Amino acid sequence: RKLVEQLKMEANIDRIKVSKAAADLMAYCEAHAKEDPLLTPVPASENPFR
Amino acid sequence: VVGMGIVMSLIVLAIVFGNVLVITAIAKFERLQTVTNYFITSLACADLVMGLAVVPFGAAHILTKTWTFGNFWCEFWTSIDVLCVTASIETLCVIAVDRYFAITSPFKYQSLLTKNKARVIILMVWIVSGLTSFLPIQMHWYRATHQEAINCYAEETCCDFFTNQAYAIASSIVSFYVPLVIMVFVYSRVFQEAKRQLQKIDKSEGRFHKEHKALKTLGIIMGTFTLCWLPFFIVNIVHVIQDNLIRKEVYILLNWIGYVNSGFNPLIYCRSPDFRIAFQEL
Amino acid sequence: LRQEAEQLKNQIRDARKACADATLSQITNNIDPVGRIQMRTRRTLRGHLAKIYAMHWGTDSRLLVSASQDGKLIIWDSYTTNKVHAIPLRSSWVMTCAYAPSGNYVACGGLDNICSIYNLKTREGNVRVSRELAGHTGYLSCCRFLDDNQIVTSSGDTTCALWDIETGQQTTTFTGHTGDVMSLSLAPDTRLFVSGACDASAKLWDVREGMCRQTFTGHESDINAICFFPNGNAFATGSDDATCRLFDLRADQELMTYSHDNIICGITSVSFSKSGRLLLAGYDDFNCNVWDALKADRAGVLAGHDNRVSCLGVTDDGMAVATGSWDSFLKIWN
Amino acid sequence: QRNEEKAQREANKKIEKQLQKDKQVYRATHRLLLLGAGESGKSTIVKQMRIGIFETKFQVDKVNFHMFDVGGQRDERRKWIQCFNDVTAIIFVVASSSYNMVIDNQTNRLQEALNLFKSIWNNRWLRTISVILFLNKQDLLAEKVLAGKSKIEDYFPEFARYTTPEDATPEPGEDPRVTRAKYFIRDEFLRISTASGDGRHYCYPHFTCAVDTENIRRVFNDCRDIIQRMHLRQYELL
Ligand SMILES: Nc1nc2c(ncn2[C@@H]2O[C@H](COP(=O)(O)OP(=O)(O)OP(=O)(O)O)[C@@H](O)[C@H]2O)c(=O)[nH]1
Ligand SMILES: CN[C@@H]1CCc2c(ccc(O)c2O)[C@H]1O
Repeated sequence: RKLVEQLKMEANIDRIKVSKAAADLMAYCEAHAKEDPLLTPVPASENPFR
Repeated sequence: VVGMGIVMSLIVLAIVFGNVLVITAIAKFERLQTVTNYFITSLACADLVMGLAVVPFGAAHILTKTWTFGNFWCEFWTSIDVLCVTASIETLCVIAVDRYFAITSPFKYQSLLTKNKARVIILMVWIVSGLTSFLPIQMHWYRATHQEAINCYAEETCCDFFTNQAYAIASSIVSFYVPLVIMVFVYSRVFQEAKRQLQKIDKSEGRFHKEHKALKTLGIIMGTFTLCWLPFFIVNIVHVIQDNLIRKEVYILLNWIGYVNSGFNPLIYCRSPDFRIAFQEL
Repeated sequence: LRQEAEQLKNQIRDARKACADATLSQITNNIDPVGRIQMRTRRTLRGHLAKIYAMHWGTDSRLLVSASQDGKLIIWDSYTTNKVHAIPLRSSWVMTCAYAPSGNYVACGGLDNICSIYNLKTREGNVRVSRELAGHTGYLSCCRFLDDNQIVTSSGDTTCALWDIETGQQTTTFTGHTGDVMSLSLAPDTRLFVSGACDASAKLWDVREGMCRQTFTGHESDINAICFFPNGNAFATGSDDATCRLFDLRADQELMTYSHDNIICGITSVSFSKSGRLLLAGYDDFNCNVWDALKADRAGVLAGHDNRVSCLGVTDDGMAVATGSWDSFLKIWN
Repeated sequence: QRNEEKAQREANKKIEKQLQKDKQVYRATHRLLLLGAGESGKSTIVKQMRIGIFETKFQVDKVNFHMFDVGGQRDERRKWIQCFNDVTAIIFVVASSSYNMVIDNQTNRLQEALNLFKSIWNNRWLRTISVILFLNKQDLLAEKVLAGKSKIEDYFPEFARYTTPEDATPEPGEDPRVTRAKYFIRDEFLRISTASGDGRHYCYPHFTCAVDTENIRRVFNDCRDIIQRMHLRQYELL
């Protein structure tokens, strides 16, 4: 009884194309790439653990 | 005397390599640093010193048939030899007693032995060996009295070993004979415990499913040391109890047979799978 | 009434497939590969008497907290390697730790089915228990701090709950899982959170409404770790079948799979870099691997542990990676 | 400046000293895990031994022991069992007089215990921990055998061809029929153990009732052999 109602509620949900989601994720990754100490090694004077 | 130099060079290289490998394997990896491994590093250091600064000079003196360094260096060499032999033998007895305590009483092994006690024991062993070796030699409490010793002592081209009966007996007793009885008793008790424990498995689950595993290990461990160091510590007493019985070349041969036991030690006390993995890493 | 459920499931499956215009692999073919990533240990923390099962970073990137099964809760100082506090515990079986966003409180839990909160900043005193949250049937698996007054916990009785620290009462409870719940992770804005259970499923709950929204059923074995993409519109999962997958909330289906033929061991933890490009996951074979998110190609390996890795975390500024293992050691990389 | 550094160093030193003090008492204690089926009788065993989770402290012969029972929690898939891979031994309690009753519809409870022991023995994490086995409820088993319309052959087919082992030490008051039935249940558990053993862990079977007082002695002696066999195997003499 409860499962039928739950699946009925979950059935009606708006969905978008996979291409749009992939493009958005890749755009975010490209935009935030410059400020990543792990992708681009930081100068030896900057990191506090060395 | 052609291949003898190559043979001695191979002996020296094997001793040095087999000791340094163990030393760096123990020092580098933290998971191998336990209470029991602190004795093995002491034994390895003693064997390494013996292979570095004892056997090369003896080989050179044997080849050249003369000593070309002086009296001070010859006496320094002899003291070092007596020290590295004495400090190498007693670590085996220490390890045997450690195993006896670990197996016989398992509920008190953790409390009985700690790092501080192990360090104290190692320091005491090294101090006793140094007191045995360096003191009576440099103070001249061992020199003989016949004319051959006097002739060899007063020249800088003679390097021979001469001792009186009392010092030879005392050195042999302190260095070799005392640890032997302790090791024999300890290993007999360990074998008894192992057999008594193996009987219970047969009594319990025998029908659903001897003593050939302990026998091999105990035989190797005892026989290597006994065959390596037994004849020398018999002829050492014999040649002073009643002279004109043993030739010199026999003495040197037996002493050198005792020497090579330092190279066989890492092949017996470092066969653990962790040690094998550490060796394969480097 | 099973026919209606089967028809609804078939309709959902049909609707999901119709919106798959393409795959992420084709779109990101022209992206320049990240290359090779090498990290070297900078610090090594010692002082734990047994294995370590939990770890969390503070909001300030200096202090972190670790939990062990010897009954200890040590707060470290990664910059200088100095212990700040050490809290004795009443129960020696602990499986989770958390650090409050403001740093005033620290939570813990385990096999005693009770969550405990310790008041770090006390006036003229020491660290002492401030509240014990009881009433949860199974052993706790994870706990995260929403605020200084609220907390979300999950246990092995197939349920999650939201508490109130001031009164020690359950504001709401979440039901629907058919197996033990193993982990959870809150959204960046703390409006939604996800949970991975032992029945090979993940859900997307709502904190305000207290009801499930979506369900993802990609994995074949149970789920051991869940994480949220920096953006907040995706998450990653780690399972016991030696695979990791990336899911999307808006597309409502799986996007990528991070698997290799050589690895045959389960995943214990996952985490993301700040930029969202690298996905780091622990493994049962004593080391960790780095997975490029957009191309699903391995770009490094961190092998410095002598036992199984049980926890993994990345600082908020994205400057270091902390890992724990069963050999009672912590390590800071890069 | 150095004003905070001095205090930080002092605090670190105090914490390190306390940790060093606590490690000594941590390393000199033994942990045991108490497992059993439903209605086996483990609560009585732990209650006599003493005299969320259930824990107990007791000391025998100046040796510190820690035995803790785990809440059932109605769990059939034990995901919490990987934590307990560093204990000294595992205590398994089974009722040997429960061969006839049926657990709602399934095999008899004795067959249920055998399945649990087999899964416990063949575990990825518990590939080293030994097992101490208590065959509880001995007196009820004798009553069923000595009288009643219950035959082990009807419920267990292998009992038809079973014969009493020669290496047996029956009690003076034991009936010849009771000794046959007591042992048959014992080799059922031993048979599962022997096959999968790597020589890294063994099984210790005992016969137990609810009135005997030597149970704490049996745990002491058997836990002594577990450590001794570990040392012998490590040094390659066993
Ligand atoms: N007469 C008799 N009764 C026993 C004996 N052993 C156990 N019992 C019964 O067992 C009862 C308590 O044990 P259980 O009912 O199995 O409860 P438990 O020990 O917690 O076992 P679990 O519920 O499975 O955890 C006692 O009230 C006894 O009646 C026995 O040897 N003789
Ligand atoms: C020639 N080298 C010495 C001579 C005598 C001697 C040795 C070692 C231990 C002793 O107790 C000794 O008395 C030998 O290493």
